[PDB]
Amino acid sequence: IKFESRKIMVPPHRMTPLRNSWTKIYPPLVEHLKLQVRMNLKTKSVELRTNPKFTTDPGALQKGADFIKAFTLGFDLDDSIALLRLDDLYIETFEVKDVKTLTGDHLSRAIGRIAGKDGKTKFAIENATRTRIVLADSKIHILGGFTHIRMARESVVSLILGSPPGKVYGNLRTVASRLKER
Amino acid sequence: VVDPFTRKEWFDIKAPSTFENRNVGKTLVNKSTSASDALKGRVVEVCLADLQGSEDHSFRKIKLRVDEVQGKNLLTNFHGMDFTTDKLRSMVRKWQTLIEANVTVKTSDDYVLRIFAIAFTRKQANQVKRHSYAQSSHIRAIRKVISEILTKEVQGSTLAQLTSKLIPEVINKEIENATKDIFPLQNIHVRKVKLLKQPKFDVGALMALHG
Amino acid sequence: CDIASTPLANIARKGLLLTYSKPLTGQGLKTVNLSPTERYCYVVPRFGSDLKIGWDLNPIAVHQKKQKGQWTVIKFITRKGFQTITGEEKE
Amino acid sequence: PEEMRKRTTEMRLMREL
Amino acid sequence: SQVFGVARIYASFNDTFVHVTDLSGKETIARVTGGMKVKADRDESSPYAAMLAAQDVAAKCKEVGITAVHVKIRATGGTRTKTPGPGGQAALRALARSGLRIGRIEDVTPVPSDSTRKKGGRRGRRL
RNA sequence: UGAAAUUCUUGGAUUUAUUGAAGACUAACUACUGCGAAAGCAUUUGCCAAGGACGUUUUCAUUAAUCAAGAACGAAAGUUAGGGGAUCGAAGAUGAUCAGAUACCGUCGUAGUCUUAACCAUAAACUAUGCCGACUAGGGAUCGGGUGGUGUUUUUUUAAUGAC
Ligand SMILES: [Mg+2]
Ligand SMILES: [Mg+2]
Ligand SMILES: [Mg+2]
Ligand SMILES: [Mg+2]
Ligand SMILES: [Mg+2]
Repeated sequence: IKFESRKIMVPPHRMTPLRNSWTKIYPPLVEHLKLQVRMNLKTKSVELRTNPKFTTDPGALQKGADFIKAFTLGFDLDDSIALLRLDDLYIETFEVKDVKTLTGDHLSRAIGRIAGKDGKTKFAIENATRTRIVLADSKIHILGGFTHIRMARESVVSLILGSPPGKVYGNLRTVASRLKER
Repeated sequence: VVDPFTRKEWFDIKAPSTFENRNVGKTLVNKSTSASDALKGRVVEVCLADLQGSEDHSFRKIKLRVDEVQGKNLLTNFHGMDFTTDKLRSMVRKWQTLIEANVTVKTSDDYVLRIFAIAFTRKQANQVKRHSYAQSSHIRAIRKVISEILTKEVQGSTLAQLTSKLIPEVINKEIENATKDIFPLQNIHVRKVKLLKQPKFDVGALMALHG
Repeated sequence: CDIASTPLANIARKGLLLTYSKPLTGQGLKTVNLSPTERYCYVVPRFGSDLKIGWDLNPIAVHQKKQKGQWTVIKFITRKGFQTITGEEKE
Repeated sequence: PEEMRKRTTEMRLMREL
Repeated sequence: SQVFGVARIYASFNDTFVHVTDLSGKETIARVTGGMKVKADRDESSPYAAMLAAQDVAAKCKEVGITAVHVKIRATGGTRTKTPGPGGQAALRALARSGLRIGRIEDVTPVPSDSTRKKGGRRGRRL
């Protein structure tokens, strides 16, 4: 366990939530991972370094870095804490534009279609696929297990391409049933 | 039937004296049957933080080309500059105007190069408007001032002197001071430096540069 | 004995049975924003603790404060008080 | 005084809101 | 006493590349891909492929003499996605666990200022 | 790929790096905010002419509104004759034809996509909403101009401008 460092730049729009949640962020990093934590106000970036004397798990530093990065992308804190707890969680990212070139009102409606009324359509996908989805404007991030995220990506892509929410919701129930079977 | 690394040999790179830390690691090459031909023209990109030993330069990278070889020491020269992608994505934000200038100019050593500078408008202390867009006239005036400053700095200096100016970011201070009255600005930086053409090689200029 | 919706929410407020939905929107129901950390709005209280049976109660006017970045209900408000508040903001 | 800065902040919050 | 390398990770949709070369980048130390570490093509993009790939390259690097690597993750980029996928992340985690020192992590995905038309067409792609 | 198979590949594919060539397009900043009669319009700099609004104790004095006939332009696609031919790609060919959330997937790709000189004049060419004129509520945000303040910052000599 050698002396190493990591830096993750928090965007302006997320740091106040970092201020909002940081009381619950440094404890797990410092006690469990034995990680020495700091963030530079001047650069507005979190600085993580491995302390050779106390830190023991070689993957601790990278685990913490992804944990903040999970928080940075917009995921809620407890959703990100799962990353620290587990080892097989990854984040999938892509734009709507790769799926389809949508602009103006077409783009806005596509984002609305994914979220659904009161976020129900997004709440549909998250539970069935056992993942979390962040709809950051035209930017989509999915957190979960590798196999899990791929089902989630498919349903989201189907909505972007124009599949109405109802047929997507029906398919979610089908795959949701198969998840319980296995 | 042959493990290639049996026939490889290690070489140690050295940096310009303009940088504080001359040691920038090592590379390797097939042994001469020559090695020098493979070494010449090789480029290595390294963050300014490593060479200057300060994290303040963490978002800046310098490309150095191997120009000479002596006794397992690879003598390099400045070849290019750039910022890290993360830093650039950080600077670009919503609700502000992005002003970018590019200038093609040659140094006193006949080093033709291209400088790209970037800057952003900022809101003042007592601002209550959400955004700080600048009128096209202000953008054009700022761009003219930046281009003139860059051309003056490059023409009236040598390439080594040019890098000596880049490291302390004096040019950014001069730009912001000049463009201050036109419109308040933030994140004024020399985004990129490209080396378009190279003069005839002079090993003397490289040795004197390397002491 | 029987209990009305609004009293039930008040009694459950100091317990762990009561959860608040996001502020409602529409005619009549509008989020009066006193300050960056203060607002008056209608919410739909949910009574009960997705494996148990909970249900939503009648909407109620509540005073919400942003404490530690989360909106916390300080007090309940009568319809007249909320209506007076809306006018007090307009004037 | 520095209280003026606070007035700028809250107005900013209102406008963006 | 600490000799540096560069760990180039190319995370595509259907496979992951772990490519370690000298600082210049010209001479490759060890290249391993998810295809060589897995029996079926479907699991080449699987993270399990990546961790096997990462461990092997790390083992080779220790033998050569490389002890630290600068990570330059990238995706297919161009007209396609600009963010590395889970395969790249899993390989990066393995490199840290492998014991090689990770100097600096940077994204160098090819990002076009303005690009040509994508393969999908007007109706889209990736059903 | 749901798995394969046409495909490339020990003559070194994929990947790495130093370059060079060709043709498109102007990301992020980007916002129903701005301009234009509409269709439309986004890298830097120069030239040519054009335009709204604002300010005017300047100028002519009904010169105006609407508009059959008639005229200019008119997205995308399309035709004639040259040029160019990178990406994408109707048509065509070809691999596979097993499995229903992933059930239409892959490779090669003619015409086209670009441009020059003319044709064609159609779109959900949408605010599914003719044009001009008057009047009939409060409220704060924005774009351009103008007026005012003994308001902040700046000019780090003042200041005057610029930005608030
Ligand atoms: Mg504009
Ligand atoms: Mg032709
Ligand atoms: Mg005509
Ligand atoms: Mg239209
Ligand atoms: Mg009218």
